[PDB]
Amino acid sequence: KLHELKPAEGSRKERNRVGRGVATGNGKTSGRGHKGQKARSGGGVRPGFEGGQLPLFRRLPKRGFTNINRKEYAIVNLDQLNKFEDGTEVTPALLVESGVVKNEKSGIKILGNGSLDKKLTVKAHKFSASAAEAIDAKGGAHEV
Amino acid sequence: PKMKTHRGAAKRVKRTASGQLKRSRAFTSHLFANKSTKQKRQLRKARLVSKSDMKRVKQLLAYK
Amino acid sequence: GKQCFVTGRKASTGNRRSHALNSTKRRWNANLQKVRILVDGKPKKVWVSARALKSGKVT
Amino acid sequence: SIELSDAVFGIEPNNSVLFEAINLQRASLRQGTHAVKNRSAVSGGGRKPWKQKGTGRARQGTIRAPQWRGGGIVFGPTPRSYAYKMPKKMRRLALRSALSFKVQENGLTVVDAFNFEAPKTKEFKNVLSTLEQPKKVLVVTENEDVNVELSARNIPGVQVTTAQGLNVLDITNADSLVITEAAAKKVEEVLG
RNA sequence: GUAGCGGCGAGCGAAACGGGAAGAGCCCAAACCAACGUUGGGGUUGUAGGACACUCUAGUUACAAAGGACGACAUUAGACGAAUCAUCUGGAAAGAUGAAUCAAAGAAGGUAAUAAUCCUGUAGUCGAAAAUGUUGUCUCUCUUGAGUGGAUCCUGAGUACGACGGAGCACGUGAAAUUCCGUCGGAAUCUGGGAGGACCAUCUCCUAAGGCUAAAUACUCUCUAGUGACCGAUAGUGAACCAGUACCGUGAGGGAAAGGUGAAAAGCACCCCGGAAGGGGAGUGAAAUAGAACCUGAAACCGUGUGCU
RNA sequence: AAGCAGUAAAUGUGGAGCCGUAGCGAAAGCGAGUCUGAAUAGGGCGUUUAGUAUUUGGUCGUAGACCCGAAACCAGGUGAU
Repeated sequence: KLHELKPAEGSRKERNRVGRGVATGNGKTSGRGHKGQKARSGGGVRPGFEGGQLPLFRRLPKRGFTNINRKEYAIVNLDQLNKFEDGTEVTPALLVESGVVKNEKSGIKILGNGSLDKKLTVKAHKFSASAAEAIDAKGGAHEV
Repeated sequence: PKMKTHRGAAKRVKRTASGQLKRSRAFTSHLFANKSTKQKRQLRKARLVSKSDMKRVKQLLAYK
Repeated sequence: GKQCFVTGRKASTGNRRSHALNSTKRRWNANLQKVRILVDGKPKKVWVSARALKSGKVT
Repeated sequence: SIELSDAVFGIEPNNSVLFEAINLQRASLRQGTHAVKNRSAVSGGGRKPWKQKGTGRARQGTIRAPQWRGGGIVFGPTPRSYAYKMPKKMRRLALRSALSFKVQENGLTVVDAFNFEAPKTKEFKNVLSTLEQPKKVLVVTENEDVNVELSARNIPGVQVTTAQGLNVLDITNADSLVITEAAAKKVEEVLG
């Protein structure tokens, strides 16, 4: 079938060539204009250049700072806990190998954006004020 | 090589959830005796980069 | 042949800075002095640094 | 003799994924090894031929410029590679599509085994006549077999490989497919 | 392209963790024990070592001290090596048309045209007077290791460090730690000393001011095998020709143009015009509008004849 | 991804790593909510929330960057026939 290969429809297009006649429309000038800076070989003004007027970033002032002891957590809402068995024990070591948490940055925090639908026992580092309200309402008990 | 980020611009804006950029205001360093109370009070609020300035500095913040 | 006989102290190169922070190359010579020190065959005249001559020495 | 799986030999070939697979294997076989000299690489041509003004000649700056005879190439070939990658799942699907395409043409035959004690090309050629195969045949094996490969590499249009050394270029090129009974089951578990 | 640096402008730009390739570590100074500024012993450090008192039968010259005698694989000439005959068109067969063959050999290059079986080769299998290199063995040399106390002793100084002037660390003297040079002042001694980004306290981790050490990495004049959706004589190295040579410059330097008869020289014996050059016949050849100003022979440009004007 | 085994094949292994599923604030922090504020009083940005890998085409950035052309600057050498 190597003599009858056929690509997909609309998946290949041919490149445009400039400066190869007038019938194409991209011939002598090739689409640059007439006797300007943008028509010369080598480029033009840099991206943020405004032609002499003060740039927007120079006009605006700086704000804030960075903290060296920034701690981040991997959030897990109450919607992603509908797959485990009823009454099972959920631990960070399991969530990282089951397929819910791909990378535990600095711990697992459980939020409450949704309903649990099951009675479980959860072990995590931090719990939302509403995550524990609904975890202890469906049975079981959480712990840090 | 990879493109470099405009360090001067990274200190003056932040990326929102919808792809916008939040900035600060101008006329806030000094000379407060020449401005009105309402004028100074309403300048403490933040704004967003206009739709015309984004077309010029898009690639400047492609990694933020 | 311009260096201490008891050590290897020699000259180096650096910069000369002005108020506007302009740079100009310059040298940092060593405090060499002609002295006659005891050698196994007989005394001779050599270049000895002032740092080595401190705390006492034989001449 | 005739046994099916319907999951590695019965799927419908995805021709859109087969094209990119064949095109990807054809670009990785070519070594560039081509280059030309440019303004700076040519020999000589450091001084200026003549001064800018003071005659009816055109201004020049070096005798090795693009418009000069024997000096300078502007944009020529450069040593580069042509290979690229593709997701792993798309690789396995393009392979299962080639195996199913053959069974759709009655081009797959399972044999018992090979008992070639020594390498004889004529004996192997007589084997292909009994099975009534086309002029080009691809032979598959569980593991390397020197005698089976020895007695067959000289015949024109005949290619021999292993179960785990298959590609889309050989399967598509071969007119018929001959695979051992046991080797066929091994290729099954690998494709899943 | 993160932290950070920056007329905080233009721009510059880390490291430690985590995944890999590779992977062994040792010798001195000092305390001390014997000799009259040769090195003779002794000893080498943080889960603190040694001196000093104390239980008591392997290493190899690529670091760790270094000097040789002893068997096998490769490198530098080679050898053997399967299988074809007719007919038609040709100046010539390998082409076409039929019938036979070898393959662990259908990689290639030649041969009067397009050859697996005509030639040189290929697959495969053998070979080394003598000379190198890589090693393996015994030979050869060199070879005493655990040391429970622990009061007294020992380590490397005009060094560490500070001030002033410079440089270097992604880091422009800045709140700048860590590392260096010149000039001056100048510590401590195991209850010691240094670091953890000024500086102090606590805690934690290390032990400077002596030396040596293979492998994983970088590069290619020039070798021996090879490879290419690279060039094909204005291209490809400046140079496919005897080229860094004709030529140019006082000199340092600059630098070209020039491939192709035919399968086989079979390179036109002889006659005629002419002083020669050149030419017309004859002859060679398949072809001489293939005769060395030699394959094919485009355009510009220069001539002769002629239908219409 | 590097690496390892493979015909310089492009396959198999390799899950450090990167993006997405949740924002808001200078930050501590809180979280389908958050910031400002005495005050969910009002207002700002989010709850609109599908993504990701490879690749053809268009444009931009760092590299000479579509081609040819200066008056000059610096470094090391050659020249008083």
